[PDB]
Amino acid sequence: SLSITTPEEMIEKAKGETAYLPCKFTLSPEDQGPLDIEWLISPADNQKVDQVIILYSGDKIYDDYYPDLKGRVHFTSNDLKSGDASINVTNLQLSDIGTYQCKVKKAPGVANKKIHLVVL
Amino acid sequence: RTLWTTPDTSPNCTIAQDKDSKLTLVLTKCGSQILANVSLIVVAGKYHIINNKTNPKIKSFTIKLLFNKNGVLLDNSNLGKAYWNFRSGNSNVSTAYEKAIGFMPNLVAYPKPSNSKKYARDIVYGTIYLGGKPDQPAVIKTTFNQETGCEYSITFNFSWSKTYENVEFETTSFTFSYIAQE
Ligand SMILES: CC(=O)N[C@H]1[C@H]([C@H](O)[C@H](O)CO)O[C@@](O)(C(=O)O)C[C@@H]1O
Ligand SMILES: [Ca+2]
Repeated sequence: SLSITTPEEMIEKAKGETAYLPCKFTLSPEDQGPLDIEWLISPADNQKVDQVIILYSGDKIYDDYYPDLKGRVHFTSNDLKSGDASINVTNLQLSDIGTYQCKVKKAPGVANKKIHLVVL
Repeated sequence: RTLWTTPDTSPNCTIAQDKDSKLTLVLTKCGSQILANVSLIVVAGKYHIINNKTNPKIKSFTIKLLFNKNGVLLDNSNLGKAYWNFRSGNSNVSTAYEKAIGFMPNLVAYPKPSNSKKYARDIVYGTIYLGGKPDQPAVIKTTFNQETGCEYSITFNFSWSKTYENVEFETTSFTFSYIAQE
């Protein structure tokens, strides 16, 4: 079935640097639907629901979401549809620490990955 | 000379959580080729016990070794620095090395990603066996100089196709070589 490499991952990077958050996926032959990528963050406030970061949908990028990351998050691949939904986060702050989720869908295929990001 | 993790490392690798694995890696310099020997024991966390009946989508994970211009291992590598060093007996020399460019994967042989796709020759594939059982293959895919945020890199990807049920992820050993930077 549809799967993502290293579906739970811990990443550490230093303050001011750029984090590379990998989301490399493998499709199955049955996955003939439209490709849909969603990244989310779990806020440090545990009483707040997850927030959308960035989307790839209908071959377009939508990034007008989580304000703390606005302008700092981008898809890294020049060919995302070939299996690379990775993003980077520029100028890391200590407040960027948290759990990030990549959701890859191509109906009926679905997979998700969680990254625990630590900033030192 | 030999640059290594030692042959019986304490947990030295962080994949899903801190110190969840033991990567054994021995690099021995034979002039312009490095002779390499590798294995993995996962000791805790997501990848420790594989159960694809309960977790059908856990099929692949990656360990990255990132090096600076001096061949020094970077902090954000999955492999930890403390016991990655030149050998002394069955352990390491006491002081951290400052230079190991002669052990780095050659950048002309294996260039970083660019407008050019990396050729397949920048990869070596091997099959290892979980728990030493012949019916429990997994693939180790090793790529040279794939990664960003470093001068050099060695990436180890571990993957499998079979539906493993309660199989501990600890592998047989695999030997390969690569072209040295100098
Ligand atoms: C060491 C080795 O070569 N193992 C191979 C085995 C053995 O030949 C048989 O299990 C023994 O009967 O066969 C496979 O098809 C398997 O079981 O997945 C492929 C695997 O690579
Ligand atoms: Ca939470």
